[PDB]
Amino acid sequence: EIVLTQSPGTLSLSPGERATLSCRASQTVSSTSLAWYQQKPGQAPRLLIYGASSRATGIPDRFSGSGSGTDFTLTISRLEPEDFAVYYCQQHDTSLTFGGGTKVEIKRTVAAPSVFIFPPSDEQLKSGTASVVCLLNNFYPREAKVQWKVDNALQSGNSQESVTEQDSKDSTYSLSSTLTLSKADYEKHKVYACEVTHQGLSSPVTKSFNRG
Amino acid sequence: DIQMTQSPSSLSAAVGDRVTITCRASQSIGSYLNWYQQKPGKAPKLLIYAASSLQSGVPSRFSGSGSGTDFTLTISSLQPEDFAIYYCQQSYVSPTYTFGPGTKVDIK
Amino acid sequence: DIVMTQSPSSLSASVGDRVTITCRASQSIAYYLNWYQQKPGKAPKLLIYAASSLQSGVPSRFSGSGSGTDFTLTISSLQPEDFATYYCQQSSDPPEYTFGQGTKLEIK
Amino acid sequence: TNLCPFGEVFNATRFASVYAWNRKRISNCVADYSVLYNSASFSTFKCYGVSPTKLNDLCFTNVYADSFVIRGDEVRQIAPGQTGKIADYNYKLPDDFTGCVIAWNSNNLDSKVGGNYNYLYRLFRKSNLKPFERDISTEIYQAGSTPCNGVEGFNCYFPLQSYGFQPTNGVGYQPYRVVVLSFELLHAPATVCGP
Amino acid sequence: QVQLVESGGGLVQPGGSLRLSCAASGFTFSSYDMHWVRQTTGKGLEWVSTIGTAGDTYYPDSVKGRFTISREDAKNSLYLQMNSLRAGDTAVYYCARGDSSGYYYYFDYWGQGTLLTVS
Amino acid sequence: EVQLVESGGGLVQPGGSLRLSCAASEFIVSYNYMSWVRQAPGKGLEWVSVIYPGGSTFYADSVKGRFTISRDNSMNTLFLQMNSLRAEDTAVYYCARVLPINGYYLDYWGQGTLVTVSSA
Amino acid sequence: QVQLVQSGAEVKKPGASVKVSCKASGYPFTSYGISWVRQAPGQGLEWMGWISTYNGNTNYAQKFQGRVTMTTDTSTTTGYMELRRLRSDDTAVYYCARDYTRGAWFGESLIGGFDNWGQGTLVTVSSASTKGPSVFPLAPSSKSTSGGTAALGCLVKDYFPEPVTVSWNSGALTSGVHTFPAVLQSSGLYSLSSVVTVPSSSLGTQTYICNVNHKPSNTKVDKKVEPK
Ligand SMILES: *[C@@H]1O[C@H](CO[C@@H]2O[C@@H](C)[C@@H](O)[C@@H](O)[C@@H]2O)[C@@H](O[C@@H]2O[C@H](CO)[C@@H](O[C@@H]3O[C@H](CO)[C@@H](O)[C@H](O)[C@@H]3O)[C@H](O)[C@H]2NC(C)=O)[C@H](O)[C@H]1NC(C)=O
Repeated sequence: EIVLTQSPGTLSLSPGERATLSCRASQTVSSTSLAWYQQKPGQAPRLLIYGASSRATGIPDRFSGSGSGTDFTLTISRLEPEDFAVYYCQQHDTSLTFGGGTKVEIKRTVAAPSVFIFPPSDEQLKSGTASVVCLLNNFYPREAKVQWKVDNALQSGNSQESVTEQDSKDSTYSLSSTLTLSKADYEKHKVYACEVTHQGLSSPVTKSFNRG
Repeated sequence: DIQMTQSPSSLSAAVGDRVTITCRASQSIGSYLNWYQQKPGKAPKLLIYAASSLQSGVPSRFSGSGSGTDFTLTISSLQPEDFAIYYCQQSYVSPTYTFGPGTKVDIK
Repeated sequence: DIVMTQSPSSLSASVGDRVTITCRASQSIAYYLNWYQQKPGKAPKLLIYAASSLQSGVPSRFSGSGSGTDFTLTISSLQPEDFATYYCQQSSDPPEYTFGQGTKLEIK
Repeated sequence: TNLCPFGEVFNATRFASVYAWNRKRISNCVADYSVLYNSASFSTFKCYGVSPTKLNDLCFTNVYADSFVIRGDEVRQIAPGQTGKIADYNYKLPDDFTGCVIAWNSNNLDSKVGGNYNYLYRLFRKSNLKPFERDISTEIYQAGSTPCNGVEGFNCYFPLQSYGFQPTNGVGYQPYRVVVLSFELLHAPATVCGP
Repeated sequence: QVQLVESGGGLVQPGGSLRLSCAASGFTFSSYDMHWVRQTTGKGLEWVSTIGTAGDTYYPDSVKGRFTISREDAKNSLYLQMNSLRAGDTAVYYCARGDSSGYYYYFDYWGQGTLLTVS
Repeated sequence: EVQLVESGGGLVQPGGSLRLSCAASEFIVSYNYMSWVRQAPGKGLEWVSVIYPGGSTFYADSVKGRFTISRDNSMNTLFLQMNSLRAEDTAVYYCARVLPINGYYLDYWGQGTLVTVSSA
Repeated sequence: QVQLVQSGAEVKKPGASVKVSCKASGYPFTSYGISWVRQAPGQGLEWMGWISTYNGNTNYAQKFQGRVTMTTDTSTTTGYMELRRLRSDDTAVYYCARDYTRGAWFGESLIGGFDNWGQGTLVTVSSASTKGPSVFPLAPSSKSTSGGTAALGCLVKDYFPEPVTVSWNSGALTSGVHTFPAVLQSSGLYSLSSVVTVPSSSLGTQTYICNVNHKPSNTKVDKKVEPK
C-alpha cells in the first residue's frame, strides 16, 4: 500500500512567520484523494484542506495547499498563537492511510534549567521502595539528557522520565526523572548524583547529596 | 441555440379576411411554442401557449396548430384592432429562450 | 472560423539544401496539422500527419515539428523529384477543415 | 426521508470514459436542486423540456445520471438533434428529450504532465448508435475486402483512440466532466419529488 | 389588476453603471419568477436575465459577469444592476412575470418599459 | 488493388445540375470516411463535403444548400449532386478517403474530373 | 450545529470486548457514512474502518479484518464499533467521524475527508485491579540556593486509573505550579508528581499542602509538606 512520510518531524518557528510542510508518497496519488488535518492538544482533529487545494468550511484564508503527483505541500501565511499543533495527511487512492505527523512549536531563546534533587521520603523506607527525583526547571530546547550516577557506577534500564507541554507563559519546558531502587540496594549505595547535559549549561551540572 | 424564422415578412389584409402566419424552427421542438401580439408603442401581449392553447381573455378568433418544425396562427375575421407585429417563441430549451423575427399585419 | 496562412508564397533552392515552410493559425489547434505534396496536373500526396508523423512510403528526408500556432516543414536534401506545391490542412475541427494558400518550389 | 445522492454523482473522484459511459439509477428519495442552483463553477447548464426553475415542485418516477469526460469542443454535441463523432458513435440523446446537461472544466483533476491517456473514444463504427445504447466491443474494424483475422494493418484498424490530455492546451481541448440527467415519467407512482 | 412599472433609465456614458427597478401589484411577488427582456429594432426581442423563487439567477453568455439581478419581496421591487455598459445595450427593457401550465413555460404580463441609451 | 476512378465531368449552363461519380476498388464506400475537394484553376484546394460511415454529412458554407453527397452500396460508388451551379463553381473535383486515427488526413486520392459552368 | 457525542471512558480486562457508541444529530444521517480512527497514547492516527448508513456495507482495514464489527441504528442515528479479543496494546483513544471519502449509496470514492469528529473514548485494557493512590511528600533541601527560589512537591504512586487531580493549598495557588503527565510502570500502575516553585524568603511562614483526588477509588489523602 501507499506509505506516507512527513518531514520534518518537528518544526520550531516564531509567530508571524510562514510554515511549509511536506507529505511524500511512495507511488502516484491523484489530487482528488488527499486531505490535511490539524489536531490541537487534548482535542479531536479538524479538517483543513480536502482535494489538496480546497479549504473547508470555517477555515481562515491563512491555510493553503498545492501539489500533485507524489509530493504535496501545506502553506501557512502567518502563524497565529492558535495555529501551533500537529498536522497529518491522508490518502484514499488505494485504501486509507495516515502520515507520521509534523509538530509546530513556538521558538524561543536558549534558557537554563535549574536542577534540583530530593532525598527519599521517610514513609518510602517503611514501604520498602526507594524513589529519588531529579527535578528540572524551565528550559526551552526539548533535547536534553539526564543520567543517574550512583557512587562511581552509572545506571541503565531502571528509570523513566516525563516532560510537560510548552507553557504559553514563557515558552519553556519542564522535565522529571526517577531512579527505581529498593531498600536492599539504597543503603548499600553511598553517593547519589544526577547528571545534566544541555546546550544552556556550558558544563554538566551534576548536583548530589550524601547517603542519608 | 434554436433559431426561429417567420414568413411572410409583411402581410396586408382587410377587415373580415383570413390570415395565416407561419413559424418554422431549425430543430424539432415538438409542441413548445408561444405567440405574442405587440401593438405599436405598447407592451407585448400573450395569445397562445403550447402552440395550441388559448390564454384567458384573448378573443376566440385566434387559433394555433402544428408540431415539430411547422406552426401556424390563424385569425378567422380581422377586427380593426388586430393590426400589430406578431412574434413566435420557443420554450423547449431553457433558460435561453429565443423569439421570432416578427410579422406585420396592415390594412389594405 | 480558423484562418491559416503559409509563408512564403514561393521559395527556391538549387540542390542538396534545406528549406523551411511555415503555416500559422489564427487560433491554437494543438498538434493537428497535415502536409501535402501536389505535383502539377495530378492529385496531392500526404507527407506528415499530426505535424510529426510520417506516412508509410514517404521518403525519410521530409520532417516536421511544431505545436500551437506555429508549425514548420523541413527537407534535408533537395532531390530533383522534390519540386512541387505543398499545403497545410487543419484537422482539429472534425467537420470543417480548411487549407492554406499553398507554397510552390522551383529551381534557381 | 432519504435524500438523493447528487453529491456522489458530481463529487466523485473517477469518471468513466465516453464510450463506456456510466449510468446510475436514482429512486426513492427527495431531490434537492439547491445544490445546483448556485455553484459558480458550471460552464454549461441547459435544461430541455423543463425550466431550471419549477424542478423542486415536480415529481418524477426515475432519474438517471450519466457521467463521462470529453473535451470542451464536444460539449455542444450532448444535445438533442446533434451529429458528430460523440453523438453518432459514443453517446446519443433522443429528439424528444426531457432532462438537463451540466458540464464543468476539470483541467486540474484529469490532466497530468506528459499526457493522460486513460480516456478513450470510438473512431469507426458500422452504423449510428440508437438513443441510450452502449457499445464496448473492441473487435478490429474492417475497411476492406480482405478479412482482418486480428492482424492489425492497412484497412484493419483498432476502433478506439486516446484523448491525450495536456495542461497547456486550450479550453476547447481541456477535459470537461459532463453529467446528464434524464427524467422519465410513466404510469408508475412518483418516487422522486423533492418538495 | 396586475401591473409592472419600470423606472431608472436614461442617458449614461459607456463603461458606467445603472440600476433599474420594477414595482409590482396584484399578485404575490414571492410566488413567481421574474425576467428582464430587451427589445432592439435591429434584433427584436431578447432575454437578458431571470431570477427564481429560490435565489437562483440565470444569465445569457452576452451579459454574464456584467449584470446582476436582485429581488426584494418585502419592498415588492425587482432590480437590475448593469456594469461595463457598451454601445450594444441600447434598448427598451421590460420586466415580465413567468408562469407555467404543466411543463410549458410562457411570459404572461409585461411592463410599459424603460428606454436606456448609451452615449 | 486500391483505386478510385472518377467520372461525370462536362460543360453545363449556369443554373444547371450535374452529378459526379467516383467508384472504388478494394474499398467499401459505406465503411470509410469520404470527402470531396475542389481545386479551381490557379487557386488553392477547398474542402466541399464529407460523409461518415454512419451516414452523417457535412458541407462548407459556400456550397451549403446546393450540393449533396450520397453513396450506393450495391454499386460501391460515391455520388456528388450539384444544383444551382454558379460561375464560381468551376473546379476539378477529387474524391478521397479520410482516416480519423490521428487527426483527419486524406491518404488515398483519385484523378479528378473537370466541371465547367459557362454561359456559352 | 452538526455534533457527534461518544460514550465515556471504559476499562476492560484482556480477552473481553468493548462496544463504543457515537450519536449523530444535525444532518441527514443516511447521506453520510461513519469512519473510525484510533490514536495510541503518544502515537499517530490509525484507521479502523468505514460503514454505510444506507445499505450497511463495511470496509475494514486489513489489520482489524477479523475482530471488528460496526452497526448503525437509523432510528436513533447512533453508530457502534465492537472490538473483540482485547489485547494489551489496544489501549487508545477511539474517534468517530462523519465520512465524505466513500459514498453511501454507490460505494465509490469521493473528494473530501472526515469533516466532523467526536470527543473520543478512552479505552484501557490492562491486567490489573483498582488500587488507591499513595502520597509521599518531597520536602525541599535544608540549604537554599538563588533565594528566594525554592521548589517542593508530593509524589503519587500506585494508582491504576489514569485520571487524577492534584491541587495545592486547596486551589488557592495557581502560579508556578507544574503537574507532570503520568508514566506507566513495569508493575502495571501509574506514578504522577506535581511540583511548585515558591520564594525561599517566606518558606517557613507559608505552609502548603498538596491534595490528591482519585474519583474511581473515592480516596482523598491530604499531606502537608514541611522541612524534615
Ligand atoms: C460537492 O462538494 C462541494 C464541497 O465539498 C463538500 O463541502 C461540504 C458540504 C462538506 O460536505 C465537505 O466535506 C465536502 O468536501 C459542495 O459545495 C458546497 O455546498 C454547500 C451546500 O450548498 C455550500 O454551503 C453553503 O455555504 C454558504 C456560505 O458560503 C451558505 O450561505 C449556504 O447556505 C450553504 O450552506 C458550500 O459553500 C459549497 N462549497 C463550495 C466550495 O462550493 C457541492 O455542493 C458538492 N456537490 C454536490 C452536487 O452536492
